[PDB]
Amino acid sequence: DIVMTQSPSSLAMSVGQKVTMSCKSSQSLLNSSNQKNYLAWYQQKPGQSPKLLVYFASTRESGVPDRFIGSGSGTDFTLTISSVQAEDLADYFCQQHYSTPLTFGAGTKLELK
Amino acid sequence: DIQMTQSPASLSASVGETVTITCRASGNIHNYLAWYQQKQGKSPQLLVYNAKTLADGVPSRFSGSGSGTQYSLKINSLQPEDFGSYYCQHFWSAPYTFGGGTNLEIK
Amino acid sequence: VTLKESGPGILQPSQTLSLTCSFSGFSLSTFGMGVGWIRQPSGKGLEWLAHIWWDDDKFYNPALKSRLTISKDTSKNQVFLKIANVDTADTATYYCARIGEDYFLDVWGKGTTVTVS
Amino acid sequence: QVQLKQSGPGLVQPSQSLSITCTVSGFSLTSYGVHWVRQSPGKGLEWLGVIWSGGSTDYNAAFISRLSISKDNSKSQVFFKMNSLQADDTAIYYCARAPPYYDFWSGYSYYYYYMDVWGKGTTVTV
Amino acid sequence: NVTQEDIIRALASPLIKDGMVDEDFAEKVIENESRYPSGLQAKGVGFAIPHVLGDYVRDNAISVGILDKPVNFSEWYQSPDPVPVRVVFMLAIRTWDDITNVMNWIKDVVLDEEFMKRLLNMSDEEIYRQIYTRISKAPNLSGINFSREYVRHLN
Ligand SMILES: *[C@@H]1O[C@H](CO)[C@@H](O)[C@H](O)[C@H]1NC(C)=O
Repeated sequence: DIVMTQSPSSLAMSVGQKVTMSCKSSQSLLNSSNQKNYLAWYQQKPGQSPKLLVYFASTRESGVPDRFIGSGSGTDFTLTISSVQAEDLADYFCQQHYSTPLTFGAGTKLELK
Repeated sequence: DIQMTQSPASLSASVGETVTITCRASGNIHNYLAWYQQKQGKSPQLLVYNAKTLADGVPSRFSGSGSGTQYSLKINSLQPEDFGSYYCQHFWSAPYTFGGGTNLEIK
Repeated sequence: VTLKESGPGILQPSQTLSLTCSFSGFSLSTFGMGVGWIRQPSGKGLEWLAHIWWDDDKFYNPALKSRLTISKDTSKNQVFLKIANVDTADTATYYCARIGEDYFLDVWGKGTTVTVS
Repeated sequence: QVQLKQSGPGLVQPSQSLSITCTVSGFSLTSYGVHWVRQSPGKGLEWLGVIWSGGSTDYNAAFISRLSISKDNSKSQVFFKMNSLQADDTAIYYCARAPPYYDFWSGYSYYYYYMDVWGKGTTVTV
Repeated sequence: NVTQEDIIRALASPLIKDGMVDEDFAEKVIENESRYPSGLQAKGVGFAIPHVLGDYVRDNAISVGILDKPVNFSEWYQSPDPVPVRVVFMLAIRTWDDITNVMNWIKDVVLDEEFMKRLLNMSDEEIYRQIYTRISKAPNLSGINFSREYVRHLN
């Protein structure tokens, strides 16, 4: 299999500032240019949305405007859209693309307090 | 169309002179023109393989150049037995239309 | 290597013309070489009539108004250059020539003489 | 207007097999893909083997050490159904759509292996 | 003055003439061109694969158009950027297995620039000979039609 790991276990959030998270794996880069990854947004109840990010670009659907795209190298990462209101959802789960097993990683979640 | 033309229609030179013959296409050749020489009363003998390449061991005196729609055959110095009729053909559209041809005379 | 030709001498305008090629060591079992025919009216330049590639296909000079129909055999590499109607302008030497690889007319024959009366 | 609806049994003990049917409406089964993923509260999410639903083409088995026997992934023109004989774990239930086109520079397969629109899911217990 | 319009039809013409496709093949190809990034330029010399993967096909064929003056097509991966294409490979393929087999052959055609180079300065006969030879030597793609009428150095 291919190792997948996240750096944070959870992050505190408040309305203001930006929320930073990162994702590592054995390798997501392609030789014929490009890079394949995707970070998923999960509402606590339906958990239905990897659709907000395709590769390293805003998704085909409306998604969320001004979504930030992070590093294009071996280690991927993302920031929330500066200060966000959202709610305490598992806004990101990092998944492998370009791999037959398509292993999934753990989520991060936001925490208000 | 693909009509080929050639000039001068008739030219003459003494032995030892340099001779240039111009062959032109209405279309685009992409370096597929080849020249050959006809002796009076005999079939032509292949002279070059392409505008830039020697064919079948003929004398190095025969060479040529060109691009696009403008090609020419050049002889650095005429020797005995090189006089006669010169023709050019292109490997582009299947109807490999001939140029008008030139008669290089002894004078 | 060696190419010879055969055909009629004096024809009437209403007759069909038939001209053939004869080769020795030339083989038509490979894509590399085709065969074609060149016409030369006396005192004029050369005119391309038609050719057949190793892949059995057929190309004609459109200036001949589709009067030329050509079949090609494998026995004796016969190419017939059949012309349905021979006019009084068609007074020329007819040559058979190899196309060769690329566009190298390496093998030419001696040519036949076609006239009218 | 375009939905994936899932239905199947819960409270399934090891003596009974698990069979879940995902009815697809608005995402034709001759164009779009359908993927399945397991989501337990205690391990993270995991990929299940899928058949591309744009035509029953080239079943890609996943996790051979985790592969069940006689996993058919049957595809009809109306619905897709998954089955597993053991039913020895929980939360095997998400159905999702995959992009209907080719991954031209892929290094192993020409499908994208990407999930787009997820269904509602089911509740699976032992 | 070269654009995308009538390139698809220009390359479809020998297929409808031969009868390898059903009626207006070119329009169905254009519909896929409208919805998808068929370009896949991926190189300084733009490459394209306009195609249809449905029915409306009587048998499988490859039709290769050559364009001396580029016409941009939408790029893959990130569709908003158009990229100019010089060589267009139209594919009429059924049963799916042949679309993968054809793309793998095409990948073995675009890669190794020595073949990709000089493609714009070869006659219809030389292009036919080279493509025919590379198809016949492939381990697969047997049965797919290719002929002189399917090669257009211009248009
Ligand atoms: C093709 O792309 C180039 C580079 O962006 C651009 O300058 C050109 O206008 C494009 N072609 C057309 C027809 O717009």
